[PDB]
Amino acid sequence: MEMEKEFEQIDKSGSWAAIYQDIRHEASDFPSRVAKLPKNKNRNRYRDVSPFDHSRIKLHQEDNDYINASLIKMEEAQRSYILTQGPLPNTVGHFWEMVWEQKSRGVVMLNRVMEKGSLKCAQYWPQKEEKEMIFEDTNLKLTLISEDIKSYYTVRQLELENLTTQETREILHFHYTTWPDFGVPESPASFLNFLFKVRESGSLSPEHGPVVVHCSAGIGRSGTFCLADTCLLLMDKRKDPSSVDIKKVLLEMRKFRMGLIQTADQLRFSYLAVIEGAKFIMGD
Ligand SMILES: O=C1NC[C@H]2CCN(C(=O)OCc3ccccc3)CC[C@H]12
Repeated sequence: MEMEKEFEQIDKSGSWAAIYQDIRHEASDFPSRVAKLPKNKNRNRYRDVSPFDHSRIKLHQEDNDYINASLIKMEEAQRSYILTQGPLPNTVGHFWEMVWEQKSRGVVMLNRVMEKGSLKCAQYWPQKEEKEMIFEDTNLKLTLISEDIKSYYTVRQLELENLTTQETREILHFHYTTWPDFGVPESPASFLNFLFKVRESGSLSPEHGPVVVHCSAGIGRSGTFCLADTCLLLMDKRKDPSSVDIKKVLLEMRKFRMGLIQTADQLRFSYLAVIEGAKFIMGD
């Protein structure tokens, strides 16, 4: 059923809360035993948001391999994402170790360091060229190379150096800075242009490791980003784009990380985003 007609039917009936609860009821439940070990308590921002054991990213070290991050592998779309929590003061070194070990080109950040007057993640990248950051626990150096500040987002070029081998790589930081404190954006136009700019960079392409995506918990905004990306890609691949079922794609993605899409308003925004994105590719 053409998802726009499905959209108008749920709007006119006001049944977004009912649709969302049905997804919550059908979603996969897999064990998260490593996340709940006592040694990992200070590695988790939220007690109720944990990676499944089968899809968790493992750090390459014998001491403690744990990070709150999941590999979302979308087989038909041929896209992979790592979804992770905003880094904590004691996990910033782990975060950059993961970027290095997974060969990621891009980091997508969908939150502000401070929102609603509280800290939603650590200040994990350098703010000035001449003040680099050293992570002694993982033996990495991070330098700001350049910064481009636009009205709805900021792009930064970073250099990550493995101090063990003296290899260096360029990482692109894509920072969406205007997600409102309450609810979701009124129009999806600035969000869709942000995805297109991430795509344009090469960060989502198969010649690199998976893109690293985060918000505060790594399920809400983060879920919206990868759901919209994957749905639009399937519409360009499938003989009949009308066959793309956003609820079925969300359930597939929830096999790899719990809780993706946190509210019925986030669900409606994802639809809205996918509906408006299809008109620029297929319509005019
Ligand atoms: O701001 C803009 N004006 C022209 C547009 C050209 C590329 N854009 C696009 O394809 O539209 C939505 C979308 C984004 C990703 C995938 C499918 C559809 C992003 C917005 C751009």
